[PDB]
Amino acid sequence: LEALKSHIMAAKAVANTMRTSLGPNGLNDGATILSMMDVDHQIAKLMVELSKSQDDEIGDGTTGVVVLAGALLEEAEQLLDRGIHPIRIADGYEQAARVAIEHLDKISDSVLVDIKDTEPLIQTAKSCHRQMAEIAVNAVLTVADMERRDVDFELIKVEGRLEDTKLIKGVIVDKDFSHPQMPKKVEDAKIAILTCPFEPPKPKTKHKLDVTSVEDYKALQKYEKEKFEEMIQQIKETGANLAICQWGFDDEANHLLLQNNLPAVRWVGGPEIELIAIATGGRIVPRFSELTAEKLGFAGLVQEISFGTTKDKMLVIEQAVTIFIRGGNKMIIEEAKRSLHDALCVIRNLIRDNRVVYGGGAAEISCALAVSQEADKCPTLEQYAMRAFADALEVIPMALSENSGMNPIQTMTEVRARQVKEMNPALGIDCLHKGTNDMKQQHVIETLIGKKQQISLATQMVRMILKIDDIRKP
Amino acid sequence: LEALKSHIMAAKAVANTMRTSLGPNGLDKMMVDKDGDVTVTNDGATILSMMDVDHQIAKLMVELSKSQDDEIGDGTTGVVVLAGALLEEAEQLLDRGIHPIRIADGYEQAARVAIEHLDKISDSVLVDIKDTEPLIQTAHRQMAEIAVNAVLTVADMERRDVDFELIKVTKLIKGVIVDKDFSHPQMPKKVEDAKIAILTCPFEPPKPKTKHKLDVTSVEDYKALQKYEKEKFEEMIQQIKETGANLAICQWGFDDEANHLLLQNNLPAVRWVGGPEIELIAIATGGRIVPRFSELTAEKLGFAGLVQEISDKMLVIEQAVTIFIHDALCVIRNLIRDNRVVYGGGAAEISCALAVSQEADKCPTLEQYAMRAFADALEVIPMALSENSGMNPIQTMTEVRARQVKEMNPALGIDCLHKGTNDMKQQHVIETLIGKKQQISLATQMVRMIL
Amino acid sequence: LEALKSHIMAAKAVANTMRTSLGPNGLDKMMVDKDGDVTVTNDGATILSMMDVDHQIAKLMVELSKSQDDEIGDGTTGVVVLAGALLEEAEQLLDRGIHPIRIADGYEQAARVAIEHLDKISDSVLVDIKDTEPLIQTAKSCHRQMAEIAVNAVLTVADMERRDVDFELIKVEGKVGGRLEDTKLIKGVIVDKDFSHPQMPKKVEDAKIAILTCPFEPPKPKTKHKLDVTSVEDYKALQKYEKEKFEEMIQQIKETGANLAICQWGFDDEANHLLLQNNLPAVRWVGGPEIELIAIATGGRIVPRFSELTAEKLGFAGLVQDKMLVIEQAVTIFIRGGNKMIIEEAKRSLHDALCVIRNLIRDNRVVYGGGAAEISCALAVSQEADKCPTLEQYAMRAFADALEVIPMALSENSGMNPIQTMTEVRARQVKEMNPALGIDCLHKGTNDMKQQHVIETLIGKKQQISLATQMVRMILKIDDIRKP
Amino acid sequence: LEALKSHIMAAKAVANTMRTSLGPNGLDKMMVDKDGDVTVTNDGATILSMMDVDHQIAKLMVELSKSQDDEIGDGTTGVVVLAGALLEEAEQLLDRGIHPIRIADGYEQAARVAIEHLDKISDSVLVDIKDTEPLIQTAKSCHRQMAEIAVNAVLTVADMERRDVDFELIKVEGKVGGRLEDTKLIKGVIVDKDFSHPQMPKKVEDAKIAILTCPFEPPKPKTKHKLDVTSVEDYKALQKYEKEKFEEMIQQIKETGANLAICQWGFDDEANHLLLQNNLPAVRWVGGPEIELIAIATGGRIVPRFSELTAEKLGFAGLVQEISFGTTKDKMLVIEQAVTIFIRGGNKMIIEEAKRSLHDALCVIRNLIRDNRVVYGGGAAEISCALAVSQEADKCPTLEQYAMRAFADALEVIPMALSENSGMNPIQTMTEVRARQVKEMNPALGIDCLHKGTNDMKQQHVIETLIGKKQQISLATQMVRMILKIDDIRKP
Ligand SMILES: Nc1ncnc2c1ncn2[C@@H]1O[C@H](COP(=O)(O)OP(=O)(O)O)[C@@H](O)[C@H]1O
Ligand SMILES: Nc1ncnc2c1ncn2[C@@H]1O[C@H](COP(=O)(O)OP(=O)(O)O)[C@@H](O)[C@H]1O
Ligand SMILES: Nc1ncnc2c1ncn2[C@@H]1O[C@H](COP(=O)(O)OP(=O)(O)O)[C@@H](O)[C@H]1O
Ligand SMILES: Nc1ncnc2c1ncn2[C@@H]1O[C@H](COP(=O)(O)OP(=O)(O)O)[C@@H](O)[C@H]1O
Repeated sequence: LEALKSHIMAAKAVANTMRTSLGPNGLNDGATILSMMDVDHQIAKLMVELSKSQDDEIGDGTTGVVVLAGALLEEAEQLLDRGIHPIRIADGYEQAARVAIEHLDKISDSVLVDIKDTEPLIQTAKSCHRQMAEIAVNAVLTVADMERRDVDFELIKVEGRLEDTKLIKGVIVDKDFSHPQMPKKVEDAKIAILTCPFEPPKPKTKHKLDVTSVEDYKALQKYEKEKFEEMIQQIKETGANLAICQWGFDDEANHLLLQNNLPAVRWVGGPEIELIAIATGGRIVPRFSELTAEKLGFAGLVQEISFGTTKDKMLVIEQAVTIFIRGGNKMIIEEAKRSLHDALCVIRNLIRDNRVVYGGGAAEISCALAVSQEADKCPTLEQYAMRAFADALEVIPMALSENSGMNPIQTMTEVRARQVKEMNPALGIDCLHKGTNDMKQQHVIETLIGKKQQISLATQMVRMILKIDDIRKP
Repeated sequence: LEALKSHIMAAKAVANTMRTSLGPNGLDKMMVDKDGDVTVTNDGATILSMMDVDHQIAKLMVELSKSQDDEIGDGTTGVVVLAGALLEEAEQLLDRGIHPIRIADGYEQAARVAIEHLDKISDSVLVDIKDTEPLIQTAHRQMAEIAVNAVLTVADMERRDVDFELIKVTKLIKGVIVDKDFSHPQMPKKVEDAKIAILTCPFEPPKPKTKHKLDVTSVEDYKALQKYEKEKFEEMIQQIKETGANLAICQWGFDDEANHLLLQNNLPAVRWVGGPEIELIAIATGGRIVPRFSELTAEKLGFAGLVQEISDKMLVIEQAVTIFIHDALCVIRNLIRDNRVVYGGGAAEISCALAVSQEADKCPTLEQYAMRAFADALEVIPMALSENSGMNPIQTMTEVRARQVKEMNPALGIDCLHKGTNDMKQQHVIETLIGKKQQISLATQMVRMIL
Repeated sequence: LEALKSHIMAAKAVANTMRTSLGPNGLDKMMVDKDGDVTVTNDGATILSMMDVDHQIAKLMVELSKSQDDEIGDGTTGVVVLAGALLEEAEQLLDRGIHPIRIADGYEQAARVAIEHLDKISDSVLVDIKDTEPLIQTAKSCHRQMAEIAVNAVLTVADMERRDVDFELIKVEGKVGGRLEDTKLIKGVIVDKDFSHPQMPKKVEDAKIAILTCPFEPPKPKTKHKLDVTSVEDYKALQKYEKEKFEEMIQQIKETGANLAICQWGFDDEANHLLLQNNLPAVRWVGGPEIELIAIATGGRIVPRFSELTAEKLGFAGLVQDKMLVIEQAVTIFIRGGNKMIIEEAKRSLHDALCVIRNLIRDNRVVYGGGAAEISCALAVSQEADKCPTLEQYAMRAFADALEVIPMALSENSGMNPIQTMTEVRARQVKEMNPALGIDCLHKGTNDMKQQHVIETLIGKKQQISLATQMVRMILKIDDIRKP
Repeated sequence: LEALKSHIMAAKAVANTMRTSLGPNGLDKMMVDKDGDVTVTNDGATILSMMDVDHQIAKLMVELSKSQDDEIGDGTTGVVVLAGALLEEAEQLLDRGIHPIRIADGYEQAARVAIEHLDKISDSVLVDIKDTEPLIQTAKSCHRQMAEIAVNAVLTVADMERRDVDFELIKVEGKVGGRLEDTKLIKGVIVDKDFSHPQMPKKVEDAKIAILTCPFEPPKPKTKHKLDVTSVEDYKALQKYEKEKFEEMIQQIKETGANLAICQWGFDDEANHLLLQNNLPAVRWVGGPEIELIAIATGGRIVPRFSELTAEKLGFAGLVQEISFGTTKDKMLVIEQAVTIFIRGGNKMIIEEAKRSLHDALCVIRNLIRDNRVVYGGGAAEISCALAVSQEADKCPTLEQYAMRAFADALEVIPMALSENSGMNPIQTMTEVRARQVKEMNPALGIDCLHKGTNDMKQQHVIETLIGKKQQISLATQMVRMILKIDDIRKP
C-alpha cells in the first residue's frame, strides 16, 4: 500500500511547487513551468503529459489542474488512513466530478456571438488589448467552422507601435528565396516541397576517384553541374513556379536555378516545411525520385517583403491564417503572444460552448457546495470521497487568497457563507484588492468547457494515480 | 519560500560590493581577467561588464543595471546600490509578515511618487545654441565644444529624439574613420564616389562535393592549377565589377599576387577587417552585407561619397560621425530628449524620500510601510557618499535632510569633495531628469522582479 | 509548530497502544512488574497505572487520565483514545493553517454541545429499593449473586438520606480456594493474620479491642546514654527489668478490660508467651490499612502508646473469630473461587459494579453505550457546527469525527469493518431516531443498546468527554518543553 | 560591539520564547521540575522563575523583572516582550552607526513621552462600594466569585487608613479535590500540619495559643562528655530525670493558661505522649512562615526561650479545628484577633490556575487602592502611546529621532503578538486598529484577541491600572538601557 502514498507524496510535491504560481499574483504560466521543469519520479512525469498536452491544447488553467489534483490526492491519503480501498476513493471522486460538472451548467451565464459579445470577453484575458482582441476574434472567425459543429482548431500561429499588428491572410515565413535577382513575385505557385539532399547520385562501390589533372577537375565540376541541371528539369517537369527546399546549394548552383527560372527557398528549418505543407496542402517529397504534380503545394501568391533591413516572404491565397505583431521594443512580444494565445483559446472554447462560469474561485466554491449536497444524501463510503472532493475543490480559492496575502481559510469560509446566503454563484476571491467579490462585476469569466476540462482532467489523473503500483522501472 | 531571503542576500552582496565605488571619492577595483593584463578603475559600468557571476540573481543584477542604464544614462552604481537597499529593507518587511507582492506594489507606487517629484524639483536647461557647452564642463573645454556639435550633427533637434549610439572615438569627422590600409599601395589612395561592396564571404575556388584526391603529376599541372584558381578569382572580380564596384571591403583576404589581380582589374579593396568594423562601415555607408559566396546584387553596396587613405583611412559623405583625437554625449542626448535637470549629491534622493514619506503618511493598506521603506532606501545614496568621503553618514545625511525641509531647498546634498557650501546648485552637480527617473524606475524594476 | 506536532505524535502513540483493549473483546497486554510478577489484564486504568512513560506529553496524559476518571470508575480508556482521536483530527486542522487556540476553543464548544445532548439521550434509574442490579449485571454465571452483593454492600455503606455520597470502606478480600459462588457478604470486616501463639482461643465474646502501634520494647531513655553492665547480677537485673516493664504493659492493657488487643508490630516469642499466661489474646503484624479498617469498623482508637490507653477508646466488636470481625459499629465482601484467576477477575467486575452503583447514587441518569451515545453526540455536534460561522466550525466537525472513533475502535476489536459498521449504525441512528443504537461487539444479533442492556452512566460519559477535552486542550496549548 | 549584538540575540531569544505566551490565548510552557512534578501554566512570573538560566543577559532580565514588577504589579511578560522588541529595533540603529548611548537616551525620552501620555489615556474607578468587583472579572466560567473573594480579601485586611499601600497578611491554601465552586471565603488562618497525636482534641475552643521557637528537649551540658550508666537502677533514674524535666516544661507552659501550644522546632515522640497525658494540645514542625501568621492573627508574641512565657504573650483564637481532606489533614484557626483564602478545584492542576489568577486579582485591587486610575488594555494603550511617541519623534532633530520612532514600533509589538496569539493576521489587524484609533479618536480600541464582540476596550472591561503600565514601560526601558550599556561580560 505504501507505494500509493509515495506516489501521492510525489504528485503532492509537484502541486505544492506550482501552488504559488496560481492566480494573477502568481510567482509564471504553469504551462511553461511544466513544459520546462524536469521531473524525477514517474508519477511526476505522469502529472505532466496529462496536464500539459491534454489541457494546453484544449483550454488553459493548467496550474489549476495540477493544484486541484494535488489537493485531491492529499485528501485521498487521509481517506486511505481510514482503510478505504483506493478503488472506492477513485469511484467517489468520479461521482463527485460528475456532480460538479453538472453544477457548472447551472452556474453558467450564456454569451452570444457574431456582434462583439466575444471581443469584450477577450478584453478580460490580459490601451493595450483592444486591437489584440479584434485581431483574435477576426482571426478565429476567419478559420472558424460555424456550420454548426462548433469545432475548429489551431490552424493559426503568431510571429514576433503595437497598432501595426496585422492579420496575414495566408502564411508568413522568413528566408528571402535564393538570389535576389529571382522574380520577387510568384503568381499561382505550384510549390515543390522537398526535404531531400542535392547531391549527384554517388555509386555504391569502391571509389578512389583519382583526378590526375586540372582538366579532369573542370570536367568533374561540369558533371556535378550537369546532374543538378537534370534535377532542375526533374522538378520543373511537374510544375515549376517555386521549390521550397531543406538543404542548400551555394553560389554556383543558385545561378542554375536563376538561369532556369525556378524560384526556390534555401534550407528552411523543421517547421516552415510543415507550415507551408499544411497551408498549401502540398505533400512533402523526401526522396529524389518521388515528386509529381500531385505532391505540389497550391499557393496563389508568393512574394518577398522587406522592412528596411531584413526581409521575409509571405504566401497568401492558399488552397489558414497567421498573426504578425510588429511593435518594436521586442521586450513586449512573447508576452503579447501569451495574452493573445489566451484570447484565441477562450474564443475557440466559446465557439465550442458559448457558456461561461465566473472564476476567482467562485465556481470552485459553488461546485464544492453542490458536491457536498450530493454527499449528504448518500450512504456507502463514497460519501467521504465526495466530501473530500469538495474540500479539494476549495483549494483554488484558498490558494488565491494565499497568493494575495489574505487569510485562506477565513476569507474562503466567509466567501462560501456569502455564496449560500446571497444565492450568488459568482462570489469569489478578490486577488487584486479591487472593490467587490462579485466576479461578474469584475469581469472574470472562464468558459464552462474550460472549467469542466479542469475538473474532469484532474479527476482522470487522480484516479489513474490511485490505481498504479509496483512501478517496474529497469 | 526561504529562497527569497537567500536571493536578497546575494543581490544585496552584489550591491555592498559596489557600495565603495560610489561618488567622486569612490575606490578603484583591480579586476584582472583571464591570463592577461589588469584594468584598475571605479565606475560600476565596467565593473558589472566584468565580475564573474556567482548566483543567477547575481547575473540578473547585471544586464538590468547594465544594458538598461548604460544605453540611456550612466549611473549604474547608484542603480545597484539603490536596489540592494530596497531589497535589504524588503527583508525587514518580510519579517513583519508582509507578502512580497504588496512590497513590490508599494515600491512601484513610491517609485511613481519619486519620479513625479523629480518634475517638481526639475530645473530647465536651454538648447539650440552655444551654452549647452559649459554644463558639459561638469561631466580644456574643447571636448565639450566637440561633444555638443558631434551630437547636433547627427541629431534631429525636433520632436522625434533619436540619435542613439552612432558616435564613437581634437577634431570631429563628419563620417567614420577606420584602420587597415588600402592593401597594395598602387591602388587609388583616394576612392571618390565609392560604391562600396561589403563582402564577408571567402575567396576560394568552388570545390566540388565528391571524392577527389587531386593527383597532379609533373609541375605542368601545378602551374595549370595556379592559373586555374587565378582564373576563377578573375571571375569573382568580374562578379564585383558587374555591380558598381568602386570599392570592395572584405572580411577575408588574399595575401599574394591576387592583390595585383585586383589592381590590374582596377578593383581596390581592403583585407581582413573585423566584424565590429564591417558593421560600422556597413551602417556608415548604408551598404548591405554580402554573406553568401559572391551572390550579390547592385542594391547591397555602400554609397559613400569619399574614402581615402591618410598618413588608416577615412570615410566621409556617409549618412554617422566620429571624434578624432561618451561621459558628455549621454548627458547631451538626455538633455535633447528632456531638457530638465535635477541636482545630484544625493539631494534628489533626499527630497524624493521626503515626498514618498509624505505620500505614505496618509495611506491605508500595508503598502504604507513599503513606501516608507522605499524612502529609507533612497537615503542610502547620501549616506554611502558620506561613507566614501570619511564623514559620519547618518549625521551628515540627517543634517542635510533637516536643512532641505527647513530651507525648502531640494538641492542641498553631500559635498563629498569637501568643497564649499553644500548647495549643488553653485557646485554644478547636475544629473538630468531622465537619468534620475531611469535610476529609480530601473532599480524598482529589478527589485520588483526579484520579489 | 513542529514541537506541537511531535507532542501530538507521542500522545497518538499512547492512544494507539490503548484502542486495542477497548470493549469486551479488549486485548490483554502483559506489563511486567519491577523485576517481579505479571498482570495480564485489559481495563485501561490498571494499564495506565502500571505503564511507565518516556515522553513528557505521554506522562502528562497518563497522570491526567487517571487523575479523575479512574477515581470515578470506568471509561479510563475512552479518555485516552478519544484524546488521541481529537489530537489526530487537530493535526489535520493544523495543516490547514488554523491556529491551535481556535481548535481548542471549537473543541470546548463541541464538548459543551455533546455534554448537553447526553442529558437528552439520558434515561433514569431508581435508588431506594432493589433491582438496581439489572444495571449491575451489565457492569460485570452468577451475575445475580455478585450484583446483589454489590448493591447490598453499597446501600449499607452510604448516606443516601441526602448528601448522596458513598465512602468506600467496603473491603474486598479474595481467598483463592472455593467453589466460584461461595462469595459472601459479611456484615463486618475480615483480615488475615492468625492469632499470635496458637493456643489462644479462636473465639472472643464482647471483644473490647485495644488497637496499638507501639513497639513491644523496653522503655528506652533519651539523651545520649551508654549502658555498661558490670556484673552478672546487673545482667539478671536487666532481664528482670524488661520482664517487669513488660508485665506492667500487659496489666496496663487489662486494666481497661481488653478482651483482645490488636497490635501493628511484632512480639519476641517471649512476649506472646507472657501474653498467653494472661487472658489478653493479641494479633500481630497487621498493617496500617488493616488497622484503619478495624479502627473505624470497631469504633477503635489506634494509640501509639500503651500507657496512655484508656477504656473509653476501646473498639467494641461483638464477636471476633483468616479471622472474622462481626457485630460491631462497615461491611466487607469475601470472594471465593477456584483456579487462582476466578478471583481478581471477580474482584475487577465487582469493582466495576460498585463504581456503577456509586455513580448512580450521585446522578441516576444513564446513556446507552456500545458507541451509540458517541454517534448521537457526534450528530448533535455536527448539527450545531453547521450553524456556526468562524473557523471553530471546522474544529467542531472534527470533534464529531473524533467521537466516532469509539464505534470504529469497538468494531475493530470485534473483527468488523470499522468504517462500514460505524456508517451503517450512524445512518440507522439518523433514520430510526434511535440514539441507543450502537456496535454489537458481542455478536448478539441486535444493535439496539437499550435491548441487550449496555449502560454507561451519564456523569461517567460527561467526565469522559470533559476530561478528554481538557487533555487535548492542554496538549494543544503546550510548547517549549524545558527539561532542566 | 559584537558582544552587545550577542546580548541582543540572547535577550530577544528570551522575548521570542515568551511572546507566544502573551494574552489570554497564551501558550503554556511545560517546564518540568528537576526530578519531580510539572507546572504547566502561562505566566511570565513563573516562566521566568524556572527559565533555563544560561546567558548572563537572560539571567539579568529575569533578575530585574521579578525584582520589581512581580513584587509590585503582575505584568511580567510584556516587560520582556517589549524589551526584546526594543533591543531588536536597537540592532538596526547600531548598524546605522548610532552610538548605543544615543539609542538608550532616545528610548528614555520616548519612554517618558509614553508614560506622560498614559495619564491622558487614564480612566477612573471608585472604591468601597461594589464598583471594584465587576472589573475584577477581567483579571481572568464562575469567575463572579473570584472578584468577590479577592475584593473581600483586600478589604478585610484593609488599608482603610490612608497613604494607600498594603499587601501581605493574605495566604492562599489549596487542597486538591472537588470543583472550583467549592472555593470559600475567609474567616482566619488555615495552615497544614496536623496536631501531634491522634487522640489530641480535634477542636480546641477558646485556645490561648503558646507560640514557641524552642525545642522540647532536656538541655544537654554541651561540654564534650560521655554518659556511662553502670547499673539498671541508674538507667531508671535517667528515665525519671528526663521525664521529670519534660513535665517541668509542660507545667511551665500550662501555668500561664495555654490551651494550645505551637512548637515549630523540637518535639520528640516522648514529648507528645507527656503532653497528651498532661492535656496540652500542641502542634509541631511548622515552618518559619505560618508562625508570624499565628503571631499576628492570634495577637500572640513569639516566645523564644525553652518555656519562659507569660499569659501576656499568648494567642486567643476562638476555635482551633483540625480538618481531614480524605487522607491528609490541615489545621484552621477561626475567630481570631489577618485572613487566608481556601481554594478547591481538583484535577491536580486547576488549583494553580485559579491560585495565581486570584493573586492577579489581589494585585489589581492593591494597585487600585494605590492609584484608582486604569488604562484600557488589549494593546490599545500601546498603540496610542506609539502614536504619541511618533508624534514627538517627527518633531525632533538629532539621531534620537530615529530611536524615538524605534520605540514607537517597539510598543506595537504588544498588539501584534496578541493578534498572532489569536490566529489573526498581526500586521493587518494592528494597522487597521491603529487607523481606527486615529479616525474615531478612541484610545480604548485594541486587539479583540477573545473573538467575542466589538473592538473598543471599554466594553469587555479590560483595565490595566495606570501605575502598572507606567512601571511596565519604565522597567522595560531600564532593561534595554542596561543591556545597551553593557559589553565585555567577564564572568570568572
Ligand atoms: N482577475 C482575476 N481575479 C481573480 N482570479 C483570477 C483573475 N484572473 C485569473 N484568476 C484565477 O487564476 C487561476 C489560475 O490562473 P493563472 O494562475 O494565471 O495560470 P493558469 O491559468 O495556468 O492556472 C484561475 O483559476 C483563475 O480563477
Ligand atoms: N562633484 C560631485 N559632488 C557630489 N556628488 C557627486 C559629484 N559627482 C558625482 N557625484 C555623485 O556620485 C554618484 C555616482 O557617480 P559615480 O560613482 O561616479 O558613477 P555612476 O554615475 O556610474 O554611479 C552620483 O549619484 C552623483 O550624485
Ligand atoms: N456488552 C457490551 N456491548 C457493547 N459495548 C460494550 C459492552 N461492554 C462494554 N462496551 C463498550 O466498551 C467501551 C469501553 O469499555 P472498557 O474497555 O471495558 O473500559 P473503558 O470504559 O475504561 O474503556 C465502552 O464505551 C462501552 O460502550
Ligand atoms: N480579555 C482581554 N482582552 C484583550 N487583551 C487582554 C485581555 N486580557 C489580557 N489582555 C492582554 O494581555 C497582555 C499580557 O497579559 P498576560 O498575558 O496575562 O501576562 P502579564 O499579565 O504577565 O502581562 C496585557 O497587556 C493585556 O493587554
